[PDB]
Amino acid sequence: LMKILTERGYSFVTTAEREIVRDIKEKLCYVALDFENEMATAASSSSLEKSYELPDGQVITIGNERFRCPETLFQPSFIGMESAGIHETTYNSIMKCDIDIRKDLYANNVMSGGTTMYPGIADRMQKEITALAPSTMKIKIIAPPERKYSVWIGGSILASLSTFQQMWITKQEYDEAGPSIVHRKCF
Amino acid sequence: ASFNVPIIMDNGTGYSKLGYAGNDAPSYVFPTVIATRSRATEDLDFFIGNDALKKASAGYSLDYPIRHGQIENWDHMERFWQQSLFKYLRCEPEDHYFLLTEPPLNPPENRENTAEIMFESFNCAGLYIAVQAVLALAASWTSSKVTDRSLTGTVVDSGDGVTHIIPVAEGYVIGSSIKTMPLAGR
Ligand SMILES: Nc1ncnc2c1ncn2[C@@H]1O[C@H](COP(=O)(O)OP(=O)(O)O)[C@@H](O)[C@H]1O
Ligand SMILES: [Mg+2]
Repeated sequence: LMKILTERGYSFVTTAEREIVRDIKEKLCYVALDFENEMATAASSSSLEKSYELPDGQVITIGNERFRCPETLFQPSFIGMESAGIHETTYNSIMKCDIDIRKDLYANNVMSGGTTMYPGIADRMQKEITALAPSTMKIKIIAPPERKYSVWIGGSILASLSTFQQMWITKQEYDEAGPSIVHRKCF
Repeated sequence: ASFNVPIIMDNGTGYSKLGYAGNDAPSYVFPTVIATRSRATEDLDFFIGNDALKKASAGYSLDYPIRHGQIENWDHMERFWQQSLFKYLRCEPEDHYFLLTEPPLNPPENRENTAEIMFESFNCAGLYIAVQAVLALAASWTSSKVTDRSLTGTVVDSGDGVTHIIPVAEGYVIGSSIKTMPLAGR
């Protein structure tokens, strides 16, 4: 996003400007359901762009930059990476599994992380996975409204379980075992 | 008739000292720790003592059955005893007498479990339980020929897990004066 704001004219360089542009992406970005048609209709720039108030006071006006910078997730070649997008790596990971559990994995896609809070990412991901996968079974994507803190919610749920107290790494055990006890026990 | 030599067990918090009666030194003085996993079944892939110590990063996780002198986990203790008896001590349980020792102030439940394990899992001819101290008073006197036994004193037994200050007067141990500090070499 910092790189593509330069072509618009506005220059952000230092770390403070990096935080500023992160704040910009926080609330002025989304994932388009379709990419080519959205870029085509961005030519008639009517309902796409909308201004943002920079901390200084001058106003920013970003058009196709709103949905171009989150598109890099599905097209990693934008930043120069020979890697498949998230929509394709999910299908690849599913195909890496056994032939029986794939049907259950298709209908249970748990979105997580703070990056996945883009308004309109679940729909695009579901469409892409449906296109990739065979057309018979249904593809269901799960986007809880609180998925921003999903990892912490799961950690708190796991911590208050009776079986869990036996899975800790007690201080005495670490003292007698060295730092490799975490590899011994945790995973 | 002529019985076999009694066997002197010892299960300390840090070190276990096996041996025989009449010997001038314990046959084995090795740490009270057992290695355990988590085509031999997982029932038998366990090592104890120095073998367990050397085989620490090869795929085993060490664990100390005894802490503060009282045994918490029982699988480790019973496996430790069977490994000792049938691997290092090399004795048949049914034709020997054992002299187990364990620190005072232990729950009666621990003694009951020890007795039932010894007389069911192994079922030796006989089992005797003595207090870690006492033996200390017995070994105090060096030139113990016929008479020169002190038989009256105080034994300050400080070890790895717990220390005990036990007074003895004319052989009998005065219970009301027994006090124990829960700090030791560990
Ligand atoms: N030379 C020493 N000086 C001080 N402490 C020692 C020395 N040797 C061993 N220790 C510690 O004192 C403990 C007492 O030894 P021992 O009586 O065999 O143990 P336990 O109390 O478990 O039966 C040892 O386990 C060790 O931690
Ligand atoms: Mg001791």
